[PDB]
Amino acid sequence: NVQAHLFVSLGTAPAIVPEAFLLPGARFVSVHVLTTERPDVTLIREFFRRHAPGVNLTITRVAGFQDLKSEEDHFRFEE
Amino acid sequence: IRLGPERGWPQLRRIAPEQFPLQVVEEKGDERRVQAEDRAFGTFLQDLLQRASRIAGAWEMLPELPFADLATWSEGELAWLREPLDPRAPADQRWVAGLPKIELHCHLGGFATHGELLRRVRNAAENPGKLPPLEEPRLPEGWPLPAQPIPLAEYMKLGNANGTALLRDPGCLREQCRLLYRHLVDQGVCYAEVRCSPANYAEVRSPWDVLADIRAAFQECMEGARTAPGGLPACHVNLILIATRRASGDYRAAIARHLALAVTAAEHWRDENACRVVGVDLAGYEDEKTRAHYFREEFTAVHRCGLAVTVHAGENDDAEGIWRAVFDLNARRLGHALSLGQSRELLRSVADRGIGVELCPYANLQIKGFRLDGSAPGPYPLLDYLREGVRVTVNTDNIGISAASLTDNLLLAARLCPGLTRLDLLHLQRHALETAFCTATQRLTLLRRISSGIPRP
Amino acid sequence: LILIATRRASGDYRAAIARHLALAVTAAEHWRDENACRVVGVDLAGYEDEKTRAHYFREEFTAVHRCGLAVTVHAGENDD
Amino acid sequence: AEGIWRAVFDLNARRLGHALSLGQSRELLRSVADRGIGVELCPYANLQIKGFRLDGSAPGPYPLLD
Ligand SMILES: [Zn+2]
Repeated sequence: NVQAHLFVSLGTAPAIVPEAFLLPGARFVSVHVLTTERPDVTLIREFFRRHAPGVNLTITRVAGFQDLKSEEDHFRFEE
Repeated sequence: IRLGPERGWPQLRRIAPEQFPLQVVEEKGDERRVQAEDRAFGTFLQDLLQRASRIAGAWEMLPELPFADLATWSEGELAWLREPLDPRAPADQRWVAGLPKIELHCHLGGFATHGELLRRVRNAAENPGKLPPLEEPRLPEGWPLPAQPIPLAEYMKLGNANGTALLRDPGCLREQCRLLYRHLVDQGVCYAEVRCSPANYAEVRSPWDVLADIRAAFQECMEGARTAPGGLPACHVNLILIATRRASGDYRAAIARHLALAVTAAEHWRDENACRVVGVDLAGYEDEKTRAHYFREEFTAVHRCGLAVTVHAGENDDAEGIWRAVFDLNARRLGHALSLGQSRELLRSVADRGIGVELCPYANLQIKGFRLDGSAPGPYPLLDYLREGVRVTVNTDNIGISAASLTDNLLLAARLCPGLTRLDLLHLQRHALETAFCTATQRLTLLRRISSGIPRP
Repeated sequence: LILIATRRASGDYRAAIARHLALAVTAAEHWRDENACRVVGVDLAGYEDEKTRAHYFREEFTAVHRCGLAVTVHAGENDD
Repeated sequence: AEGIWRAVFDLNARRLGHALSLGQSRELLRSVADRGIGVELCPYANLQIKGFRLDGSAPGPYPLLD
C-alpha cells in the first residue's frame, strides 16, 4: 500500500537498474538512479519508456566525479 | 540477495531537505547534475555518532553523576574531571570562571563599600546636600588574606561607608540594586537570593515603600536582560528579609516588624516568573543569651503562614545553638555552621533531614583564621561535610567587605581543603540547586539550563 | 479601621488569624497621617467556649504588643 | 489538619500516616511538599474505615491523585 520508492547506484555496466526494478513482489514507483559523469543511461531510459510508462524515472549525476584517484572525490560523492 | 530491513536513527529518519540543500549546475529533461556547497551533513553525522558512542561508553555510574550531560564527555575529559583542582593554573581559573553558578548568601548592604563603586553609588543621590562626608575605613595589611583574624565588630565596622548611612536616598538604593545585578550577571550566576533589611532604610517613607522600590528595581533589571533561550532573564533574583538581633538595646520590635512585612509581601506578589519574597533570616549578634529557642513564639506566625526559615548559627557558638535552631525553630538552612562536627548525632540528623549548610570561605578565613595550602581552629570542614553526605554550598556573604567574588571563593575553597576535585564543585552546584527556595518547575528549568552549560576542558 | 481575627469551633482558622495580625501591623505602620483614615487596632471575635479562650492566643499577639497596637476582645457573651 | 500541623511543627515528624485531611489547609500541604515529608496511604483500610466511592460512582474523592 506504500509508494515503495527504489534507489539504485549505477556503474559503467548498464542493465542492472532494469533487473533490480523486477523485484519479485514490489510495485516500484519513482525509481531514482545515482551515477557519475561518464556512464551511459540510454538503455535504462528506453527500458522504462517501452515497458513501464508511469514510473517517472529520474537520473542524478555528481558534478565533478568521473574517476577516483585521491580520497577527496569519494567524500564529495558521499555528501 | 535480500539483506534485510533497517531502522536508522530517530533524529535522522524524517529530517528536512531545506537544511542541507542541493545545487543544480545544469538540467535537461529527467537528468540532473548536482553539487554540494560544503560538508555540513558529514560533521552532523560524525558528532551525532560520537555522542551516541560516548553515551554508550558511560552508561553505568550515571546515577552518581551530578548532571546528565557529563555522560557525553570523552574518557580523557572524565579522567581530568577527577583530578584535584589547581587554583594556580590559569586554565582551572578560566574553567571556574566559565561555570554557571547559584548564589544563596549575599547581603545587599555590603556590596559597594570601597573604590569606584562607592563613588558611583554616591553620585546618584536625589539630595546630594544630605550626603554624609566621604570617608573610607582603612583595611588591614594584606586584607584579602590577612595574617591574623579579627573579631566581628571590626568586620562590621569595615563597611560603615555604605548601608544605613547611605541607603536612605531612593536613588542610591536603586543604583545599588542595578550595580549588584550587573555584578551578578558578570559573574555568570543564573539564580540568586538577596538578603535585605528595608525597615532600616525608612525615615520618612514606610518599610513597605522601600521594599516595593527594591522589588521594582530588581524586576526592571530582570525585564531588561532577556538574553538566554526561552525568553527568560539571564539571572533570576528572589528576596529574603533579615531579622537582626543585638547584644543590648531595642531590637525586638524591629524583628516583629520584619516578620509581619515579610508575610504580607510574600502573600502580595505571587507571579512565578517574577521577583518574590521567599523567606526570612535570623541573623546578628549570637551568644548563649540570644539562642534560637528564645524567638519561637515570634516565628510561630511565619510557620503558620508557610514561609521558609534560615538561621545564622554555629559561627560563634557550640553545636547547642545549631541543635536549637534545627529542632526548636524548624530551620531549613543553616549559616556558618562551622561547629557541626563536634556532635556526631546532630551531623547525622542534618544529613538525613536534608538541611542545607552554607559556607563563605573568605569571611571564615578572615574571622576565624585557617591554615592555607595545608601548612588552633582545626581543618576547614568542607571535605568532611561532603564525605558525610551533607547538603553543603559555597557562597560569598559580603562582597564589598570581604573584597572577593564567587569565583575567588571557590578557588579559595580549593586552597583551604587540598584534594578537592572539580566534580566536587559540580556537586556543590547541584547541592545549591536542590537546597534553593523555589518552585519545582523553576528547579527543573534551572537543572536543564545548568546541565547544558558546563564548559569543556 | 479595626481588623478582625476570627476563631471557629472546627476547621482551619489560625493561619487567617496570623495573616490578619501581620497585615494589621504593616498597614498601621504604612499610613500615619493624623487627619486621615487609619488602622488603629485588632479584634479577637468569633466562636468562643472553654477551649477557645484568650490565653490560648498569647504567642500570636506578642508581636502586636511589641509593635504597640490596641487590642479589643469579644468576651463574656457566652462564657463565665 | 490541626493534628497534622502539630505533628509536623511540634514533634518534628519525618513521615505521616493516614494524612487524609491534608488538603483542607493549602499552606500546610505546601509546607509538607516543600520539606519532603513522606505520606503513607492504605487503600483498603481507608476504604473500610472511612468509606470511599469506587469507579467514580460524603467522604469525598480519594486524595492520592491530588
Ligand atoms: Zn550572613
